[PDB]
Amino acid sequence: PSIKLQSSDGEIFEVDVEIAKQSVTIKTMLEDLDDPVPLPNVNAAILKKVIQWCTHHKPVWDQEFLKVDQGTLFELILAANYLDIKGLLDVTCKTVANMIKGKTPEEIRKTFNIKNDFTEEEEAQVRKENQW
Amino acid sequence: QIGLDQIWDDLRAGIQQVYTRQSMAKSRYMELYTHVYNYCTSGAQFVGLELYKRLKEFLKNYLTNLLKDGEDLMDESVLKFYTQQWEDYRFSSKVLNGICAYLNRHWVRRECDEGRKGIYEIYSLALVTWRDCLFRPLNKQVTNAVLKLIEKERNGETINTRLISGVVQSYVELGLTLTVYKESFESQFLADTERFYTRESTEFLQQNPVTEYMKKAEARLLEEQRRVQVYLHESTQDELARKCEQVLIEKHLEIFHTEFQNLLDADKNEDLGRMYNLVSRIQDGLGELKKLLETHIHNQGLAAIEKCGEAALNDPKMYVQTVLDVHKKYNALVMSAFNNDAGFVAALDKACGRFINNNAVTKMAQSSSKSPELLARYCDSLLKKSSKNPEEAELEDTLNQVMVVFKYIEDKDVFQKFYAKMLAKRLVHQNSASDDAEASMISKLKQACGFEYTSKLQRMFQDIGVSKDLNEQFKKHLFSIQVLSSGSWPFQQTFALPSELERSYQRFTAFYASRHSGRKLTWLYQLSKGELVTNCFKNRYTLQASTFQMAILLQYNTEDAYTVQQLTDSTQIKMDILAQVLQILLKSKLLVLVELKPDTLIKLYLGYKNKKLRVNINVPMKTEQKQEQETTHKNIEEDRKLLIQAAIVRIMKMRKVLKHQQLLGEVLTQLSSRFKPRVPVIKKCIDILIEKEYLERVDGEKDTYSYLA
Amino acid sequence: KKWNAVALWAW
Amino acid sequence: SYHISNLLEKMTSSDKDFRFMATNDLMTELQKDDDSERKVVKMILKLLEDKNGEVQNLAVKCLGPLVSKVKEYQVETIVDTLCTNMLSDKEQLRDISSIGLKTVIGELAANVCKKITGRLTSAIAKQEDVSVQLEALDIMADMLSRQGGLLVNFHPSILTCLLPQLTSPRLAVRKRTIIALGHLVMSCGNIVFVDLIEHLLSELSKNDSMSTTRTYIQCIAAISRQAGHRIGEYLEKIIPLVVKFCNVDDDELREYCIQAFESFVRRCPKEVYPHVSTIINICLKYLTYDPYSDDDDMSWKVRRAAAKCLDAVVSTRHEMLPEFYKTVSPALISRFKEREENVKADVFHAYLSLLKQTRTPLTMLQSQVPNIVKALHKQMKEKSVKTRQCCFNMLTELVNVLPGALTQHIPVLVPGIIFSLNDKSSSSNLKIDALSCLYVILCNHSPQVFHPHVQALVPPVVACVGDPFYKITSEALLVTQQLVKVIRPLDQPSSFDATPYIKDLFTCTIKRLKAADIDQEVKERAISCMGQIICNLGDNLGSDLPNTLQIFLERLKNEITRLTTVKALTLIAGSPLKIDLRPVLGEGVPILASFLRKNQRALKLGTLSALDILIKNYSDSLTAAMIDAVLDELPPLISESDMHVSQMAISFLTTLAKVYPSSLSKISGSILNELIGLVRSPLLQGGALSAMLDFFQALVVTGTNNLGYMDLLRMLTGPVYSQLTHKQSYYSIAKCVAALTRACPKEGPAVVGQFIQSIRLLALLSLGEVGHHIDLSGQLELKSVILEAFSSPSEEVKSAASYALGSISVGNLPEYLPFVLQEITSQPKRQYLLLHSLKEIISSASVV
Amino acid sequence: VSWDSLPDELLLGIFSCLCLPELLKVSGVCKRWYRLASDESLWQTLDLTGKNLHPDVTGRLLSQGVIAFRCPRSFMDQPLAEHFSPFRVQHMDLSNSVIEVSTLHGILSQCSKLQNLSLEGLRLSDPIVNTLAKNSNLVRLNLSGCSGFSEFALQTLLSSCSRLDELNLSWCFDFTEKHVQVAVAHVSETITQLNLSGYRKNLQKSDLSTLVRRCPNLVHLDLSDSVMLKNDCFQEFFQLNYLQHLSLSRCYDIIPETLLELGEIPTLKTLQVFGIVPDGTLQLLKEALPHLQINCSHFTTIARPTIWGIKCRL
Repeated sequence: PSIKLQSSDGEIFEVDVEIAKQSVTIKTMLEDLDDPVPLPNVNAAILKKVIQWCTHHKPVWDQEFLKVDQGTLFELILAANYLDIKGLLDVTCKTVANMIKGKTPEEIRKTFNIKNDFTEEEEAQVRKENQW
Repeated sequence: QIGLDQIWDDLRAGIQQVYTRQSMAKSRYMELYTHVYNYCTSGAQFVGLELYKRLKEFLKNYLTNLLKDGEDLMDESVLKFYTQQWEDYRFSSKVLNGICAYLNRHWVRRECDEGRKGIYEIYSLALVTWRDCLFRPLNKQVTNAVLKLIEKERNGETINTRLISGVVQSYVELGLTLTVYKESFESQFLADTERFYTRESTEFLQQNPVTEYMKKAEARLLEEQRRVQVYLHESTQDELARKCEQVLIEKHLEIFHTEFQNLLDADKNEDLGRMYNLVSRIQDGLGELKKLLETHIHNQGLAAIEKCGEAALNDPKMYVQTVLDVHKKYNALVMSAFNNDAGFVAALDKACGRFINNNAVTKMAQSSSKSPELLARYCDSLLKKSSKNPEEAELEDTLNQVMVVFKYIEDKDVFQKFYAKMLAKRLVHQNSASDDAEASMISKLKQACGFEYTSKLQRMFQDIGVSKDLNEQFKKHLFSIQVLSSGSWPFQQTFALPSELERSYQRFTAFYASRHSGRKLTWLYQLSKGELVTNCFKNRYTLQASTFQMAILLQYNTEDAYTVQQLTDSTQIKMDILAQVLQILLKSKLLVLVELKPDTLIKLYLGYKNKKLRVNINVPMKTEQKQEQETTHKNIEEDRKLLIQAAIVRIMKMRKVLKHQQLLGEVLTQLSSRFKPRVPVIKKCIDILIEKEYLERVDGEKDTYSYLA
Repeated sequence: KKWNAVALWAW
Repeated sequence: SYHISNLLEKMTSSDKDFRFMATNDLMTELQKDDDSERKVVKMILKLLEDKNGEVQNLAVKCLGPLVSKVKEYQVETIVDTLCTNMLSDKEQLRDISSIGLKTVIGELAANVCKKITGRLTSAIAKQEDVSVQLEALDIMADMLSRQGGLLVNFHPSILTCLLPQLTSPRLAVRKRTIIALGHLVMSCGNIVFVDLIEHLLSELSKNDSMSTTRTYIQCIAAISRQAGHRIGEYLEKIIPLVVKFCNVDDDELREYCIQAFESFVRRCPKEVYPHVSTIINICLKYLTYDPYSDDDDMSWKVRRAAAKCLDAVVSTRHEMLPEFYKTVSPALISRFKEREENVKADVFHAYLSLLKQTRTPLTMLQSQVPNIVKALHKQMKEKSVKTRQCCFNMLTELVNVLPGALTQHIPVLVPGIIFSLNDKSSSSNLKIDALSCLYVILCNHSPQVFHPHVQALVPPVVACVGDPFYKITSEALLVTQQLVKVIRPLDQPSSFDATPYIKDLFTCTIKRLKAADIDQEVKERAISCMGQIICNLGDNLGSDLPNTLQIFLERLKNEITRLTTVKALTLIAGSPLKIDLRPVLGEGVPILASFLRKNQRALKLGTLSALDILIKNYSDSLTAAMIDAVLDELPPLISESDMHVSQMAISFLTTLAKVYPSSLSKISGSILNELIGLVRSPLLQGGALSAMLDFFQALVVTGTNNLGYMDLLRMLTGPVYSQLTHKQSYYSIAKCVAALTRACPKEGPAVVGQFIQSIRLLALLSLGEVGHHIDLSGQLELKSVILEAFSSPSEEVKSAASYALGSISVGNLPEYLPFVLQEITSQPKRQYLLLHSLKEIISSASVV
Repeated sequence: VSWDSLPDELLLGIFSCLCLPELLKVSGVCKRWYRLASDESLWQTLDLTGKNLHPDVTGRLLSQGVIAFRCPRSFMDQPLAEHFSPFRVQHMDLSNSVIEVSTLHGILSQCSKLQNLSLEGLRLSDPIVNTLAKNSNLVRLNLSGCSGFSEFALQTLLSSCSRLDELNLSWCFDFTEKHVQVAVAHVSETITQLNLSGYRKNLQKSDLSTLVRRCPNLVHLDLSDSVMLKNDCFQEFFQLNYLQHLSLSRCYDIIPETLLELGEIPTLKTLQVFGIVPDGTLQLLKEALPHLQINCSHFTTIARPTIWGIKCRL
């Protein structure tokens, strides 16, 4: 009952038979099918963080784990997409939604790396329909 | 990030590896998955539209190319080709569906909600592509080949059952449910089954006897159930069973009826049970069997009774035993073959009643009351001594069987009266085979009759017991006596008491006067018997005779010849009784003188020779029974009239005004436990009641009676 | 010798 | 809500008619209303006491369905008031209450029985009124019979109530007390049974008034007959009393003691052991007692009881059987003339039990046969069917146990069978028994004895075949077949002329054969009988043989009839008298070949045997169109799943090779592949290998194309040189090659080439098999080969070398035994191989 | 880093847990998220009770494909000048809300597959009923307090609507004898709950008998404020076999002692007869009929928005 997971950087980790089953990708791949399986997209130790989270969930601990920078959060979201883990994707989405909840519409343009792409008439019209 | 063209060349090669099943690399799976993921991530405006068309084209080409290989194959060839190709396609399709799970998670889900019905999941896409490409051209060949294989298996050969199971599974899964399975396989299956079983049944019945066809049919049905259990879908059970039952039994019921009659003529229990099991599965098909059974039992009973003829009229044992045997055989047949079915027991009961209450014996006697009388006489014959002590176990069974027969007799009053008379005669003369038999019969009569009759019988028993106790007590105070009550005994009461018993008579009269006051003893002499000691014979003779015979043999001591004109005055006996007893004496070979006149001379045969000293000259009188039968029948008729009149008054005293039909029905159901009255008797009783000012007819509304005080 | 008679009692 | 009130109010109208009508009407409604049934229950119970008789009848009847269609406490109340009424001072009330309570119990649960039992105890104990005692005892017996295990604490009370009632002047009370005690004993406990047995013993030990002794001994019989076990503990004390009481001149006491003896024998195998002789002596002594008819005889019950006890003794005790034949048997034989017809059957049954136990005693039984025959001869003339049936059963069993029994009594026993066969008043069962006895008599005696009686045996049996009842015809045909065997045997010389009877037998059997609608049993029996008729006496038959054979063909096509016809064809084909089956053979063997693929083992074996004899005896009329058709379906049968069918197929191939060689070219395809696979199977042993060797030997002699010795060697030694995980395959291959060599006059170069050489293991095995019965002296290299193979690391190779050396020594003893002895005595290193070779030589040696 | 390259799928996941002012504010950061600001996934259910608005914004919001929108007690007193394609709403309730008759008629003219509706207190016209006759899949409907309808329009709607399960056509202050008769005659035979209270001088025994003999699957009934009830009405009600709920409030035409006849119904569970039964007699009535409950449901439950089991999120 030994399964191996290989990241892009090439380092080999250890995953139990009941640890990787949280991700449905590995679940179905083992369901219908001694070697390292290379995952092209996941990089560095984000795989180790995913393993840590899936072992923890084998609230407050969510914020405790996710008290990280934007890049780590984005990498975790993409990892959740790759492995198709429902809980991790949901918790990352909720964390981002709280990160935008109670924020000024002017601030997001500066803080979430999006240059404003709109016309003055377009902005006036958008403000007009949003009167509700 | 990544365009479609950059990965499609590698993706085609990767998907080709999934098909043509081989060892699948543990890493090539993720290598193929990553290309799909990178392509799919580059109002919703999703991205995965273009890959679906290419996948559809690839599957189209693969299916057409593989179909080109096996377009012209034969039975085993098409079965194998289809089975392995189907397994490989299913496995590879599931793997491919796993590879492209991102599309299934997002793009097809989005297109399903919008309303586009042409988009499926990739596994369902593979199945629908198979159905559209390969299933259509080969379905007829595969179905016909499977049908031929099944037909071969039905004629006793051995086939590869795993081949059909794969085809059935493929048909069931291709209903994207049982739409395809019903319209592509079941129709042909059930169409060919009917023809095969029709020809098989006709050929089998043309040569083999009809009895073995039942075993053949039951084996066929069990085999069909097993086949559906082993290599067919479970949903076909009821349809196949119904079709087989139809084609095997419903057409041949017409000859099944004649077969049933023939197997009734000659006993065959297991075959009848098999027929009952077969025809039971047809709804409302058992009625003809019941009617034929009832008619057969009726005719058998009449034929068996008519065989005996004149002998059965005066031989109770034969008459009862014929009926008992006819009932017993068919009752065992009903218990065993037909598993205690209510309809069959009802038919047996109706037939038994019909041939018990009307047969050849009854026509000989011109009345329907001979059967209860013969049953009562048979009970009396059983319960007497009869030169051998019966075994307790055997007697109880006969009594139970008699009670069973008694249930089907409509005229129970005749049986009750005759049994009461015979029990009285048995108890007075003290000749009972066993007391346990009397007790058991009394208990059965308690269970299955009224309460007044039981009360009278119990009073008879109590009187005999107290008389025995009184005799035992009075023996010490000093021949036996039987003191009985007045109204509880059926005996209906001129005798010169001999001086030999005058002292005993006076002593017993004084004893009864001293013990009890105000009670007068009426002495019955024609039911009293004893013994004699004689002197002027060859030697010491001991004889058994009636008290009238006691007096008429003790009247002459030294004289021999007497003239019956003086003998009548001497003995104080009427004409007919004296003549009958004198004829009995002459018939005893113990006197010398058949027409009797008052001047006729009758002497004594001196030196009479007898083979045995123990002689019983008190033979039963032949004419007495024939004279008594008419009297008791007339008494029964009078009692019937009185009961009918009382019932009519009772029913009219609760309902003030009533019609004719309701009155007759109520009277019949009220008297149903004693006898079945005749309508003319009821009409005559009503007419008499109207005359005697008890009930009147209302003016108008004819055929209506009203109660009048 | 021996005798067995039967009689009824009534008022 | 108003009619009920009206009826209840009207039920006390001071008029009998109103009360009767109200009760009848209310029963009419309560045949398909709450908190008011306390009125209807009370009124029914009150009307139980009504002055009018008819109202009382309705009241007692109404309790039947009322208990079913009422609430719960109402049933308890009615049961309680009936039980209380049963002890009242009114006779009519007690009678009506007892009847009603019986009716309530009959149509009915745990509480009601316990409620009843307490009062019913005092009801039974009351001796003032004798009538109610009978119903009380019957009710208590019914309560004990069903759900008697629920009562576990009323047992002392019921026993103390029941015990005194074995004395009442009415015998019915005694009988029902006995029945109740018997039911109680089935589940009573230790103390209850102990007390009951002690009371019974203490009353029988010092008992006067012998009228009570009868019921006491009946009770001690019933306790044994119902309880069974748990009575032998006191049996050492009970037996002296019962044996002591048997001498009294009481007819009734004599029966019950013997019945107790029988119960003790059947239910106490160990405790009755010392007194079996005493029981036997008493039974033998009393078996003979027999010193408008109002006699009331009872002297036959004692005889019946004695016979039943003798039967019980015989059927149970076996270690001392010769005593029975010494003493018991002559008395039973002498008592075959007993007048009463219900004890004759009993003594006959005793003798049948003796015969069934007889299975040295055999000579003792032999010594008494003439008396048996003399006694039975007069009994066969009786007018009673039962006596004759039992006599026939006795004869059948006597012949079965002792084969050569009735060798001399044929001309005094056959007339009885003839008389029974044609009797106006004879029943069907008697005729069936007579025919079965005739069959068993004919089977187990030499045919010589029955020769003079054929003129008197044939007509009755021939007439009996025509009886409309089918069960009679079955046995008639079964007898006719053996009669045909008797009238003209084949395995023994004979001189009896048999011409006048063939026409009658043929005519009576052909009508039953050409029926197609009679019962299946009759059809099968007719087929077998006609097969035997043609097999034995078919030469004298005229022009009807072709038609009979055509019918035989027509009977090969049904599915429930063909197996019997296959066996009949096998029997008729292989007979000393060679008759013409050729017209059948034209269209027969295709069908027999077709039967091969029908997954039925019996049909396969039968058709293979039929084909074997048909080929062997009718070779001159075979065509190539049928033999290849037969050969087609052989390959599916040759498989390792079922060895027997494969062996039969090999036997058929061997017969074909020995008979008709030109068709052997058709096997060189898949058949040889199947055979090669079968040889390689790890299961071959027994005679199947011998059959395969015989087939190879017969095939190589024929010398057809592609089947020469070199060719057969090529097929046999193919997979060996190709690159077989079981050693037995190499043994079988070597044996086949050796057998083929043995058949061939010359195989010297092949033997030498094999001697030149896992392969070397096969070479050694081939050398050993070739030397198994043939001397290989002219080689001068076997010793060198054995020496070379001696130095082997493996143990299997060493065993193969030892076996080869032993087989070579067996082949040439003078030229090898000194060599083996010298090798054994020269090199101490090689000792196990010499021992194995010596053991093989000893085991495989010939006569000299 | 850069968020502009992030896939469009994850934006729905981010936006799922997001309140109404929150997305209404974030939609202005860029057109890229403006495209997904209005996606059918987010607007699964909408609830804007008490929030006053204009018909144009309501139409713009409803056009996106709202499944269940409930806007009661809202202010909609302004003309509508926008045109939109037919909508796909499946659960609408606007009971007691203040809206314009012309605006309501225009808004309902685009709804065709509305599985449920509620118009308690709304004022409509003949065109409104004609447009509502198009919705042939209306399982539930309400007509309490509707004003402006006509007898011909009511009969046409009753003929068009046959699959309706429960309805409440009570408290109609503009009903006429012809309209009531047409509603009774053209009623569907599968109606489970029927409320026709308020017709004191317009309800006839013949209409009740026709309704009883037409629809035999009535589960709950309401006949409050009816002064035309007698033993014939009781017999007609007893002719039904599923009388699980009946109402005869203010039935002065039925004697209090006659209420015992309602206990013969085997399927009876509750009955509101408030107004006729005198005080104190409740105990005697309960003693006579202890297998049911009287005056246990103060409020009706026919076509009650509180939508209809759908839980709102936005």
